[PDB]
Amino acid sequence: DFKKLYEQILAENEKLKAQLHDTNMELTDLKLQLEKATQRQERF
Amino acid sequence: DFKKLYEQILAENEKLKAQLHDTNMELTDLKLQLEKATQRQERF
Repeated sequence: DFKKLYEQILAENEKLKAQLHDTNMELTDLKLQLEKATQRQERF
Repeated sequence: DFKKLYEQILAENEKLKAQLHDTNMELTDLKLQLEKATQRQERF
C-alpha cells in the first residue's frame, strides 16, 4: 500500500532528472550561441 | 518507517521542482537576450 508511493514519486523524480537535463541542454545551446553572437562574459 | 519513505523521494522531488523552475526562467532569459544580440547576462 506504500510500495506504490515509492513508485509514484520515484517515477516523477526520474522524469524530473530527465526534464531538467533537457532544459539544461537548451540552456547549453543558448550559452554556446551567446559566445558566438558576442564575446560573452568570461567567468570560465 | 514509511513516513520517511515519502519524505526522502519527495524532498528530492521538491529540490528538482525548484532548480528546474530556475533553469526554465534563466533559459527564457538566455533565449530572449541571445537573439536580441546580447553581450552579458546575470542568470542567478
